[PDB]
Amino acid sequence: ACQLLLEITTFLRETFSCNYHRNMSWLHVMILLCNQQSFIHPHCYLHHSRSCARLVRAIKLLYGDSGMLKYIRLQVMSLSPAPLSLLIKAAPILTEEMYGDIQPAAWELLLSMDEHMAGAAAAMFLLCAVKVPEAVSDMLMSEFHHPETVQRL
Repeated sequence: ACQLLLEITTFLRETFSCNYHRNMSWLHVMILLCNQQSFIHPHCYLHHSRSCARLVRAIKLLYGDSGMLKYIRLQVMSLSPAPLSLLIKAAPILTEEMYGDIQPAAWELLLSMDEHMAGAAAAMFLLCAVKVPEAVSDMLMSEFHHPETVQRL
């Protein structure tokens, strides 16, 4: 569903710029979906990514044609990074509050094994730093000077 929303948002922000394109209701939902995860389990981000990959493989097998296969091979690398990337597409519309709302999840998803999720989190965190440098600086200072070796590493 998040993927579908992503394409909707991309169409709307790539055609109305050539209001609907100034406010979007679902963004908040995306933010929650990104924060509604366990970064320490039954709902750990690793398990969610594995489930997404399994679903992708199953769907590929089902459509095992050129159209869907190519789309999944180019536009949907994995399902798990769908919400974050969505927020990337609608970055200009995001208010300064939702940047700080999404910052923790982007920070926590930076070490994901999946390359796509890592890249999406990196992009989101960089944009957050661009828009709200103070929060990013405070978080970085707290993290580097942390009393736990694991955290610093």
